[PDB]
Amino acid sequence: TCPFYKKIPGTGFTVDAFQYGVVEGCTAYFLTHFHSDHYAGLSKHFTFPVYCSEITGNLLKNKLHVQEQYIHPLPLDTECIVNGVKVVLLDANHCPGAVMILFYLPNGTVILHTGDFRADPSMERSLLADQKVHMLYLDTTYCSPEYTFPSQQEVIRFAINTAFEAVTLNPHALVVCGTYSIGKEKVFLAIADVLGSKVGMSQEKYKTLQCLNIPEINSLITTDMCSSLVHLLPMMQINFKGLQSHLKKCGGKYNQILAFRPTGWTHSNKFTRIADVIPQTKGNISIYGIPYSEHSSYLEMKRFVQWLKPQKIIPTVNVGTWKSRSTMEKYFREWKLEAGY
Ligand code: NI
Repeated sequence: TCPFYKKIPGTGFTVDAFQYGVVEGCTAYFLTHFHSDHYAGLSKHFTFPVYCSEITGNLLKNKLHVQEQYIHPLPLDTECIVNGVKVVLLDANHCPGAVMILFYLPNGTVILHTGDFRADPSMERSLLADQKVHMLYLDTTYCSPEYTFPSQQEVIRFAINTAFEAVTLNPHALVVCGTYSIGKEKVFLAIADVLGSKVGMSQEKYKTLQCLNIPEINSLITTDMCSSLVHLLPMMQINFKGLQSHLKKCGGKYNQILAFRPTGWTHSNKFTRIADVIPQTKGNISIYGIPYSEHSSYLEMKRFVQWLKPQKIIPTVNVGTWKSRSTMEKYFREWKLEAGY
């Protein structure tokens, strides 16, 4: 049964609610982005209207085979009427095709659902500037002050410089990058660009990347592993065993692996600067864990919410424990008292 924080009152709408069968009263199912916790339940057998971005639509059609007749893509930054209700989709600064949704309810209330997002000051100059929001359904993944991490630009800077240095010292080194979902594509694209290489990958990951509307993509990626000195592998293989096994397959072309594991936040953030990060090393294999986040830091979240000044907040992450829900409510009340709304 569909939980309350996935229902939009005063409408026939749900958000990211595909794992509960037919939801009573739902005339339109919104999908914020193509991550499995959110799409859980869709397939070629689905027969209700799905509303989403163009990119998310490409992935539904090609990767899950949803029929064309049930896919409704909407452009961003554009006022659209759906089942007689005005909606707008906004870029969420999460993974490719991810959106936030603004709903303009027939009674006058305005609701923002963030989906998954990484708050940014540029959002303060979207169509959000122009009117008041009564309810915010908020991505609270990192809603606690311990959750600190650097900008995406600093993380990419560290990775480019690390890879370029290593391969210039040893032209026979291979770079490997872990992946398990869409998002974070800048990590492997930036490293391959500086090395003058295409990125090599499986047929299945190549198919996924072809759905993303990335400019000039055919110039950037390939299924021919032999021509490439940046390879992608499933995240589960990014360990000493998996990487040894991969180096064997390359036919004595390479004699060293340097690998990157993009994670979310980890506790080594509480002591160490991005500059000071060191790898795990066994022999000719080194593994770097780098904190490339596609969710708001606590400081970014707080800045956005204090700017938006919503009348009510409904968290969508960490909602399963009393302690979690209580903690998040305390922070919302500080932020409100500090800013005066
Ligand atoms: Ni996500």
